[PDB]
Amino acid sequence: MTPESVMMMGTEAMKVALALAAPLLLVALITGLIISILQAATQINEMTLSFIPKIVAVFIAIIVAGPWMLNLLLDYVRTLFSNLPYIIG
Amino acid sequence: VTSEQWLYWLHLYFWPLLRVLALISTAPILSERAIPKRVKLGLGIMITLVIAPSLPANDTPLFSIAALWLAMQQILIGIALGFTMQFAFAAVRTAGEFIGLQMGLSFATFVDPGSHLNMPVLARIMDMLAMLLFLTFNGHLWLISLLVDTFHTLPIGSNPVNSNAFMALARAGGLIFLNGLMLALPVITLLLTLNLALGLLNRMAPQLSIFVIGFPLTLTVGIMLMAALMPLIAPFCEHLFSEIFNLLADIVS
Amino acid sequence: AIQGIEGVISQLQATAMAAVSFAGQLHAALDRISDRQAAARVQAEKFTLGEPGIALNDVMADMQKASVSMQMGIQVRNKLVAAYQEVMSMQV
Amino acid sequence: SQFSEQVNYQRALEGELARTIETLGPVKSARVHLAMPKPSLFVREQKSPSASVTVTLEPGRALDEGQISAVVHLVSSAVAGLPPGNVTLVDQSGHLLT
Amino acid sequence: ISQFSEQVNYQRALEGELARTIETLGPVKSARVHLAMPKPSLFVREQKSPSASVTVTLEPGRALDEGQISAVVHLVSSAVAGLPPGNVTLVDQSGHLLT
Amino acid sequence: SEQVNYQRALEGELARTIETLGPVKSARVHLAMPKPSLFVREQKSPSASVTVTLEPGRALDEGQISAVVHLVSSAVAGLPPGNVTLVDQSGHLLT
Amino acid sequence: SEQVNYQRALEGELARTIETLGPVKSARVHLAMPKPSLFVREQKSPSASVTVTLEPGRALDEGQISAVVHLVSSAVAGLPPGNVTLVDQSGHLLT
Amino acid sequence: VGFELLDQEKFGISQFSEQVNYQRALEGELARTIETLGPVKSARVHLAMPKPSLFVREQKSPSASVTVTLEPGRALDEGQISAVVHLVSSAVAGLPPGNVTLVDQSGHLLTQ
Amino acid sequence: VGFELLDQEKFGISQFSEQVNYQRALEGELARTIETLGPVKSARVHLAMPKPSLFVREQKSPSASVTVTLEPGRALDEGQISAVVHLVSSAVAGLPPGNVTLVDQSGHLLT
Amino acid sequence: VGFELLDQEKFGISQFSEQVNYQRALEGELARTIETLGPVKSARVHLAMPKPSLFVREQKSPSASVTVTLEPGRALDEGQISAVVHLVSSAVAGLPPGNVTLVDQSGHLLTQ
Amino acid sequence: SWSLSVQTLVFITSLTFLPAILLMMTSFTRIIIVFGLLRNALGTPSAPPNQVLLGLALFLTFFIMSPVIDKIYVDAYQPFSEQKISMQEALDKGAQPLRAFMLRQTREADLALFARLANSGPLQGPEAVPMRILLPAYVTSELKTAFQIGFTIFIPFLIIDLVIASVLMALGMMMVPPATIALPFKLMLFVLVDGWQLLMGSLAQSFYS
Repeated sequence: MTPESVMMMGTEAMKVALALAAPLLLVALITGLIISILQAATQINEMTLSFIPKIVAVFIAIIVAGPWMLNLLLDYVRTLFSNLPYIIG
Repeated sequence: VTSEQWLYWLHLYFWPLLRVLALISTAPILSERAIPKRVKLGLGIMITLVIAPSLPANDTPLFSIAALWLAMQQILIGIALGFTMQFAFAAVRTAGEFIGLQMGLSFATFVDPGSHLNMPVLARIMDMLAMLLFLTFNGHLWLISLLVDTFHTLPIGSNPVNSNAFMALARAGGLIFLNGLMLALPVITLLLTLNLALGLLNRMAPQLSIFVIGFPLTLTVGIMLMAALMPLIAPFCEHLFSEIFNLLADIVS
Repeated sequence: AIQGIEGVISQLQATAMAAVSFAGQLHAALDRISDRQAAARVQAEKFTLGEPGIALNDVMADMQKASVSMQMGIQVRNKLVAAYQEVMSMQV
Repeated sequence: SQFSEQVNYQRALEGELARTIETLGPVKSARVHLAMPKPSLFVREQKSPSASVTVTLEPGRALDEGQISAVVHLVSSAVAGLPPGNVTLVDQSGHLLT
Repeated sequence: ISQFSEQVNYQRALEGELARTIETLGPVKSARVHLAMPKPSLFVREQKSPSASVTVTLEPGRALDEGQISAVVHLVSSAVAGLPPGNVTLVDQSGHLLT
Repeated sequence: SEQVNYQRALEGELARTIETLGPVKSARVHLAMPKPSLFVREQKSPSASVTVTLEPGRALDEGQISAVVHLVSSAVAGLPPGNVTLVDQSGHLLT
Repeated sequence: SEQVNYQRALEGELARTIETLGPVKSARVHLAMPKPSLFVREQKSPSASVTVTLEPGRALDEGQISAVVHLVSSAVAGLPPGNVTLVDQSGHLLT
Repeated sequence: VGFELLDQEKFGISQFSEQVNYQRALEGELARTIETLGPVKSARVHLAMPKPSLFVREQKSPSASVTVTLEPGRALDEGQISAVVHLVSSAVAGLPPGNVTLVDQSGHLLTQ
Repeated sequence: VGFELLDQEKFGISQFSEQVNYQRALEGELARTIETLGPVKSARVHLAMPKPSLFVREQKSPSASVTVTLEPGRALDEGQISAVVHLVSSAVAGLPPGNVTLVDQSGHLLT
Repeated sequence: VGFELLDQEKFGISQFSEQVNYQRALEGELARTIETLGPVKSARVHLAMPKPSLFVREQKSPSASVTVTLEPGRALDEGQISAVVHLVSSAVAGLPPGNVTLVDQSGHLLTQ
Repeated sequence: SWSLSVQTLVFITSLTFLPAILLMMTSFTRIIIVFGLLRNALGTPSAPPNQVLLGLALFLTFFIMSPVIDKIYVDAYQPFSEQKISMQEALDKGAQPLRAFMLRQTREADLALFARLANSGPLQGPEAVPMRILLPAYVTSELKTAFQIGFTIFIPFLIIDLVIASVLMALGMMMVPPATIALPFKLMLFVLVDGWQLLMGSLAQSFYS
């Protein structure tokens, strides 16, 4: 009820969002950086060949860590809906 | 006996109802479409039932241009109060949308302005957070109390009016921008530095950077930055509400 | 209640320091109409009883007046309900 | 911030007023404190602003009744809607001159 | 600088300047002013009047005149929007209430 | 946090001025600033506890007790003097 | 976390001042602050437990017990003195 | 460890983790004060914070179990038992004394 | 066997894990204190904390099984059986003593 | 197995897996304690933890099967059999003792 | 007591205000606001059709207001039907349990505000509050509680859209709308975590707590 509780609500929610999005974004960033440094080493420059492995890497990311995200988000929503009638004002 | 003078009761219960309902239809949270219309009408009716008997009853007939002037006055007062209150949420929405646009979340606006493709999701997040904070600080009760109080300052009866006062509400349009800049400032600046950092990377081997490495990094950095910046809005939320409230108190009179 | 009497003395102190409504009017009108109807009915039953002094003229006239008062109450209720329905139909 | 701007304006006015008060012959140094009224989140009410002026006089340089008057006028005029009667003038010994 | 911070800083600055002027007063060697500015709430009618506490240290034997106490009262009250004099307390270095 | 910090800073300054009183060697001020309740019959109000350490034998005058009360009460928005407790280093209630 | 930290800081400072009191060698304060409610009925009063260790033979006077009570009660928003328990190093309730 | 465990500067997996840490710290400090007392050589405090139902407005209350190890032959006074009870009850929001159990190193119940 | 024992397990821990770990930690500490009781050489505590169900008109309560190994010939006193019961019951939110079973190393029910 | 089994947990763990692992661990620890009782050389516990529903007509309470191997000639006492029953029943949320079966290495039912 | 004609007239007239009682004196407002907000959250403004949600809200209100209705029937309707309590006293007797139910769920701040707006004297206990003060205080408290519940409801459905947009933006697909991708995932979430049982139970507890 108190504004401290509200702002905590937003923080924990958006940290959950950060945890959900961090693996995919970080995998894409690492793949892009690796392809870019390889291009710099080989002196190859086409703006389209960096887009190819990124999709494959990010799609594999759901294969490997997808169940973890799905279990984390469901637990968050379940706990939020269960604690809903105790943060009422 | 068995009089029950109806015109007296109607004139006593009408104009306060007009002002209360005019505030209701525009005041934030009390004007959200999710409330059924009958609930809003009943709240206005009950508030008027509580308030009106204490006020001096007016005797101007409903079939006169004076009644039209009175109705216009009540509508103006109600919409002015509600809109001045709404300005703070407008400012919060502006700050959130700008943080989100510096995230690169909606890049299609820079190339196709107003092209039916825009999602200010951060703006919505902080808008609903601001609504929750406003609910916590009981701002709506204050709004109702000030709606009641503006009578003593400005009675139902037609009273003369001023000018630059309207400018004040219009000049409040500056606040939406001015306060929005500060909220952002605590994050956009660092994001700016990040973009500057990306520039240093592009000053190296040409191409092979930006649109491939900049976007995910800046998205994650914006996310964690403003996630850490979330505790900061609440003092600024109270500052915004106080600014709107004392501006209203000073200018309505 | 003991606390209720405490509240009464508190309101008396409030009056000391300091030194009807539409629903009330409707309740008063209903009570008046019902009292008139009950008076007419009681006089009619007294006449039917055979008790001396009650004239058929007065019985019939009082029944007439009670019927008129009932019809007045019905019309007032009808309008009042119509006005309430009109107000609740307003779009906000 | 606007509030910061308002504080700065209040301080500057105080400074200039003290300055002119000192420049006056009998006055060696002046100190002006302004209380501008405030807004409320509810209820109408003006609070005619108020001023407190402390003067230090030159050895034995007592201020004339006319002098108190002129100090009063200047301070009142320099503050939008300052009712003279809300200006207090005091000496270095704590005597109320107004 | 937060909106709250901005206010607290304003309060501190006012306290400082008031103490300053009080000290400049001949008999006063040092002054200390504490302001309590109150809070508006949606559960009360007349907001509580602000209050002030003033501690003075006098020069050896420099007792303050009744008028000296009065003038101090006036200055402190005026410097605080809506400060009712009766809510200004003046105390010496020995703990004697001068007001 | 902003509020709690305000509380700590105020407590500190009040203790400071109290020590700056001839007979007082050190002061400790505790403030209880809470939220009130309307129509709860007898609610309550903000409260203060002041502990003073005196100089060897420097007993505080009744006036001294009164001036401490006034200062602490004024420094706290809406502090009713009667809710200020003053105690010495031996545990004697001076108020 | 912010609240729990505030509670442990208040406990610390209170123990600190209590130890300052001459006869007291060390103090330990435990606060039980309950859940607040903004409805029209739900309300509960907080409680405190204070353990003091005295200097060899330094028995606390009645007035002393009274002053400890006052200080602890004031430092906790809405703490009814009667909910402050004071105990010595031997387990005697000075309350 | 008590508050020290909280001061290890370790990420709180979740509110639940924070709550567990708080419970542990309170237990630690309470045991600490209980030992400090003369006759007590070591103390162990276990707290059970309760949980609400689903649609039942009927409510319950927390419980505590305190195990003390005494110094050779240092039997606790009735008043002592009473003071331990008071301290533990006060340290737990809404702890009804009657839900505090005090036991010695031999398994004798010192309370009721 | 240790509060801090499960205070790690990296992350990616479905809350289910968080609860199970708490249960294990509580079991460990309870066994620990029970061992501290003089006559007790080692203790083993098993908790059955029911996961709430909205199927029964009212909520069910948990249960505990306590196995103690005594020092050679160190028989537990009735009052001792009572104190073990109290401690275990209190340590479990809403544990009705009557649902605490205490058994010795030979399989004698002390409860 | 048992508590140690739930250590090297790969991120990919379905709730189903979580539960099954919890069941395994409980089985392991229970068998362990049952071996601790003197006469028992090895124990094997099987738990059947199922769905609850609500229709009183068809309710299937949790069930357990316990197989014990005794030391040469170490027959279990009636009281012992009772204590095994109590322990297993308590360790399983809502396990009605009457649904615990205890059997020896020769196939004699020790319970009922 | 009133004549039978007057009693029939009053009964028929009072039968009119049933929607007003349902909306302004009953648990209907919070449930309907929460349902509207949730429908706004999932991105399907016409999904459960208004009639389906209205029927569900009516059944929920009937299940929630059951003890209040039972108390009214046992204390007011039963004596009135047995000619023990007059028609003008059954209303007063039955308005008390509803008043108590409205009070418990209301808030101090609203009560204080509407006690001040009426210029009424001090209300030392809740037993001095009339209906003219409790009605709008209860209405405002219900509106605020419903909006709080809905606004904490809204957060996960916006979190999903945020992460969807960020993931789409990592790969450079800046011209893909995020709402169209997020809607199936929001539906999947609301399917997985017992979208309705948890919400139903949370609302029911929110009343009985």
